[PDB]
Amino acid sequence: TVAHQITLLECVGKGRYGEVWRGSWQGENVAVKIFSSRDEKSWFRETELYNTVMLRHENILGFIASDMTSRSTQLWLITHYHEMGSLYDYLQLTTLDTVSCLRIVLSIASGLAHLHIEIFGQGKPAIAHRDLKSKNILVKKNGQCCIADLGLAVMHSQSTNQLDVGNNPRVGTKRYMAPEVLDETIQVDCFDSYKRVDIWAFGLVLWEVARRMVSNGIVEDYKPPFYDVVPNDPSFEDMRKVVCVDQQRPNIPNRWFSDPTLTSLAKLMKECWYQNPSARLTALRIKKTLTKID
Ligand SMILES: CN1CCN(c2ccc(Nc3nccc(-c4c(-c5cccnc5)nn5c4COCC5)n3)cc2)CC1
Repeated sequence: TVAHQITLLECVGKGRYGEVWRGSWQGENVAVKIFSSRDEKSWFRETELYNTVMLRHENILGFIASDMTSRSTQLWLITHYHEMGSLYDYLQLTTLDTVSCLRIVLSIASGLAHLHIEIFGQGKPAIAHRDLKSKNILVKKNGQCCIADLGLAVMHSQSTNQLDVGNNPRVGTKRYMAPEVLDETIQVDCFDSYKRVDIWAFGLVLWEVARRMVSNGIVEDYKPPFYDVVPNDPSFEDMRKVVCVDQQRPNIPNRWFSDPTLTSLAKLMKECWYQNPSARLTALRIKKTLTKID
């Protein structure tokens, strides 16, 4: 396998996802994610999606191989290596201009609309991600991004009209959970519920990015969504009180209203955050609006 022709060179991150290494695949740099022993289901689900679907797009992390190897058993997922790393890390490294901000959020919208749309082709089922955040989006050398971490993905096919929810005890990152997830009101048998959860998450990511775009000499420091009202590693109950009971949304800095681009992005992210999931914009409507914005 690719794993047997692959040498780990250096650990570029460790956390809740497991570990990510820069590896050498017959000399070529690749990313190797080593799953936690507790997270076999995420490895199995991502491997399943990458191997069984035509999941190949500029704005989705490029799959090379999955592998099992001794070191106990380790489960590896081998992909394209993006030397700039995650959007989370990148937003701490730098501020953005108008072109850079729009290129990042349009590229995320394009990946997410590509996951959400069924293609009959060639083709692919509709896919909801269910754990979108700035830490599982990669920054590419051209300034576009790509979406990673499909281990919670849910699939729908119009031909069979069947929802494939998989079998993974993992739940989303608590900070990014939509209100319907947190108060357990989500309609688990309707595919559209899952897409709407991605739109809430995407809204928070748009907020994270937009804070870092400079306008009229002013920029915000990088903060995660709800930095002001929940602690690090917030509990399910911490989040439930903020989003379901108090019905709070991230604050729009006043300085955005002196910039045409940030004014349009403030409009967009609030229509991602309707408490009523049915009222949120779709990934395709977001893509179209971002293509028009200057
Ligand atoms: C300050 N910095 C900058 C960049 N860093 C860095 C550099 C390169 C990469 N490369 C990379 N390429 C592809 C995927 C991933 C990856 C993946 C990944 C890899 C393989 C399969 N599926 C997901 N998960 N995560 C990441 C990175 O962020 C944490 C979560 N990383 C990373 C960081 C670390 C610290």
